[PDB]
Amino acid sequence: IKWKFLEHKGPVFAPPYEPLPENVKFYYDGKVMKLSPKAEEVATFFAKMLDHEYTTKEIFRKNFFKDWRKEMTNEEKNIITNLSKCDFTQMSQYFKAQTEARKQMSKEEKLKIKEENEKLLKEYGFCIMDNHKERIANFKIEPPGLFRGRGNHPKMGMLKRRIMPEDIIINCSKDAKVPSPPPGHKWKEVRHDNKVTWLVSWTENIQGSIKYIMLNPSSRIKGEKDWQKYETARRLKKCVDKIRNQYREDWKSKEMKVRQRAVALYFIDKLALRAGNEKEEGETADTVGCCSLRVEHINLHPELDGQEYVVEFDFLGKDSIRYYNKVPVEKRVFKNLQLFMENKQPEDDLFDRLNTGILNKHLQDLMEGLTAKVFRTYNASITLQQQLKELTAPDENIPAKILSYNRANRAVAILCNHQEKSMMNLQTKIDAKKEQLADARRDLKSAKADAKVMKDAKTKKVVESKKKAVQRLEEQLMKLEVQATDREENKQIALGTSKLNFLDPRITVAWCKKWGVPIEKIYNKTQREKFAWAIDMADEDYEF
DNA sequence: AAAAAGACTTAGAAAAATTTTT
DNA sequence: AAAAATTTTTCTAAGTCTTTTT
Repeated sequence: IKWKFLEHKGPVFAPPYEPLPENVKFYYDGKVMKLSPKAEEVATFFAKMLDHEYTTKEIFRKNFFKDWRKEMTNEEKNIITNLSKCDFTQMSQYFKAQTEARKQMSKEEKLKIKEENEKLLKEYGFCIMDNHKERIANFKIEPPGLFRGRGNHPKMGMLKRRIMPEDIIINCSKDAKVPSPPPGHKWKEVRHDNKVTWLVSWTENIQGSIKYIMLNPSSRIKGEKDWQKYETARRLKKCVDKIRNQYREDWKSKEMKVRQRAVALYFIDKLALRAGNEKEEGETADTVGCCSLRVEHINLHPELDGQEYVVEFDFLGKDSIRYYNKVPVEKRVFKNLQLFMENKQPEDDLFDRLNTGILNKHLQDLMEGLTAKVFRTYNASITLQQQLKELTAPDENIPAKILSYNRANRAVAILCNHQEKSMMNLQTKIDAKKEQLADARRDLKSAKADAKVMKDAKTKKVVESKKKAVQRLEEQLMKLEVQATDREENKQIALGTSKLNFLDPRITVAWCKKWGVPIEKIYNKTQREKFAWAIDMADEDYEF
C-alpha cells in the first residue's frame, strides 16, 4: 500500500495545433501545396528536425513517411507518394526564425512566460498524497511528435499520436476530488488503486507500453524508496564475501544452469554488467546484457596483451552505448565460458538455461530483495567512499577538494560505463592571471620594499592590501588551473547520472561536512532537493 | 515456472536557463 | 547585443523488477 489519500488535478494536455502562416509554403515537386491540418502538423514535426541527422536516416524516413500518409486525406494520398519530393525548407526556416525570435525577444516577453510557466506549475505540478502536498515529476502530457529511438532503432520516426483525455487513466483515492476532463471530453477510466505510486497513465502507441505521471524525486514516496535503495546495498555489502565465495563454488557445480548463473553474477559483480533482460524482438535496437550475451559478444584469449584468461567483451548496452573490454578472468570462469560457448552459433545466447528471473530468484534467496541491480549501487557507492577517502588531500583548498570529489566521481561513472577546444580559452585566461598575479607580486615587492625604510603604518597597511591582492589572484588562478585539469580528465566521462542514481548522497554529504565543503558547490538545486533526506540526516562520520 | 502485463528506475538527449565571450 | 559555451532542468526512451495468472 502506497497511500490512503491521493488527489491531483490531472495532466497538462499538449496545446492545440496552430496552423502555419499563410506565407509559409510547402511543396511536392516544386508545387506549392496546401496541407490539411492533421497532415500539416505531422509535416511540421519533420520540418523541425530537418537539421538533425535523424532526417537523413532510412528507417527514420521510411517510418515517418508511412505514418504521415496515414494522416493524409485520399486526395493528398494520391499526390504525396514520396518523401524525397517534399520540401520543408520554408517550414523549417520559419520555425528556425521563430526560435531566434524567442532567443532574442523582449525581456518583457521572458518574465511574462516564466510567470505563465510558474502558475501552471502551481496549478498542475502538485498533488496531495496522504497528508501532504507533494510535487509531480512529469505533469505535462507528451506532445505528439516523432519517435526518437536510441541506436539503430527499427521504429524510430514513427509518429507519436496526440494523447487524449480518453487515453488517460486517472488514479486517485475514492475520497478525492476527481479532476474534471477538459470541456467536451472524458477520461478513459478513473481508478483508485493505492497499491501503485502513479497518478496518471496511458498506453503509448509505438511500443504499446504504459506511460505514467509520477512524483518528483523530492517526494516522500520517492526519496523513501531511495533511502531503501542504498540500505540494501549496504546490506549486500555485509553479505558480499559470502555471496562471492558462494557463486565461486557454484562454478564447480554439477549443473550448467548453475555454473551459468554464478558466472553471470561474476560479471555483474566484477564488471557491473546489467541483468540483461530478454528484449522483445523488433521493438527496439538490438542491445544485450549479462544474461543476454550472445556468444558473438565475447571472445576468449588464453593469453592476451600479456595477461592470461582474458574475456573480451564487445556488445552494445542500454541506449546502444558500446561495451568493449578485455578482462583477465578467474581460471574456472574462463574454463566455464568455453563450455558455455561450445557447439553454439555466434547468435546463440551464452547463458542459455539461465535467466534474469532465475538469477534474481537466487539472489533474493541469499539476501532479501537482493537484485542484480543492487550490485551496481554497492560497487559504485563503496567506490566513491574509498576513492574520496583516497584522493581528498587533507590540506587542500575547497576548489581542489572539489576536483578531488570529481576525480572520485569518475572512477564511479567509469565502472558504471557512463559515456573540446575549450582549453584554448582557459589556458589563455590562465596566462592572464599568471601574469596579472606576477605583476601584482611586483607591487608587493616594492610595497614590502617601501616598508623596510618606513616602518610607519600607512606603509605597513599598503603591504597588507598588496598582499590581499596577491592572494585573491592566486585564488582566481588556482581555480582556473583546476577547471582546466578538470575538463581534460573529464572528456568522455558522464557523471550526472552516477551522481543521480548510483551514489549514496550520504557519502557526499558526509564528505562536504568533514571537509567543510558546502553542498552547494557539489549539487544542483535539483540534486539537493532530491537528496534533502540524506542532507538533513547525514553525520560527518557517515560510513557506507 | 512461465510469461505477459504492469510499475518503477535509470540515462542520454534535448531544452532552457545562465554565464561568458565577442 | 548577440552568440557561444556551461550548466541546471526537463523529457522520455530503455531497462530492471514485481506482480498477476493461467
